[PDB]
Amino acid sequence: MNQQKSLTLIVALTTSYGIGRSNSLPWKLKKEISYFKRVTSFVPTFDSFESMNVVLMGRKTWESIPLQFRPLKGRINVVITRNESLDLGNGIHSAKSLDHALELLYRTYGSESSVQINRIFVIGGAQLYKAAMDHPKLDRIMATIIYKDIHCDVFFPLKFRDKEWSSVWKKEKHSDLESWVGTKVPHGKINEDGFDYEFEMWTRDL
Ligand SMILES: NC(=O)C1=CN([C@@H]2O[C@H](COP(=O)(O)OP(=O)(O)OC[C@H]3O[C@@H](n4cnc5c(N)ncnc54)[C@H](OP(=O)(O)O)[C@@H]3O)[C@@H](O)[C@H]2O)C=CC1
Ligand SMILES: CN(Cc1coc2nc(N)nc(N)c12)c1ccc(C(=O)N[C@@H](CCC(=O)O)C(=O)O)cc1
Repeated sequence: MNQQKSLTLIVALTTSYGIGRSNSLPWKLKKEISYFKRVTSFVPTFDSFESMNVVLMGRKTWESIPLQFRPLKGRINVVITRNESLDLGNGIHSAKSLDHALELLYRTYGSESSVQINRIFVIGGAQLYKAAMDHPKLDRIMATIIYKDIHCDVFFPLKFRDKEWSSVWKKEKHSDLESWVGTKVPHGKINEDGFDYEFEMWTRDL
């Protein structure tokens, strides 16, 4: 009872691995955020009945979610926090680490629940990305790449797209991405108020 399913990571990072700035998102990518929403909510219709996805985030990302958009709707949220004094949420779990999170869900959401889980996502930030990257169940990176050098204070832990990791991490066909995400997605670059971006799916053999 601990690790059964895979772990998917999802990020928006610039060519230089910058993922944030001043504990915040230094860019307004409203359709980028719809991809996000889209991706993280998607459950196959036949399963659309009992099944839900799980979004894992570090304490800081949680604070970065507008009160308006918290918890993420249609998804099980789990905030990773050691410094859990008292989390504040009506069915918004608090795990002390990534594997603890994973046995809480497995514990709290099994056969005896009218609520199941399909997919689990690590939706950030930096430190949580780090531990996701070392976890033996992480095999897929749903990354959005912005072709703009935006000054970021926090960087993505592993340079997964670079040549040094090019024997592990492979970028899948646009086809594979869409199928996985179940719905069609923009191919090529998407310009949205200044930044040039694009969607990619990286996969690794566990
Ligand atoms: N591009 C993107 O998709 C995203 C970018 N970001 C950016 O990342 C930055 C925040 O990064 P980061 O500072 O790392 O924040 P995180 O959101 O990862 O918060 C880290 C905090 O969360 C808890 N935590 C995280 N990992 C662990 C672990 N392995 N064990 C225990 N507790 C853990 C701890 O909380 P405690 O203090 O309780 O120990 C730790 O201080 C901001 O710039 C944010 O905007 C964030 C999300 C998505
Ligand atoms: C800081 N993070 C991470 C984040 C933003 O964009 C990303 N894009 C990717 N690819 N991965 C990520 N992890 C993120 C987030 C911040 C806010 C929301 C958020 O509010 N989404 C709400 C808001 C709804 C809306 O704005 O439309 C939702 O319901 O999905 C999500 C993530």
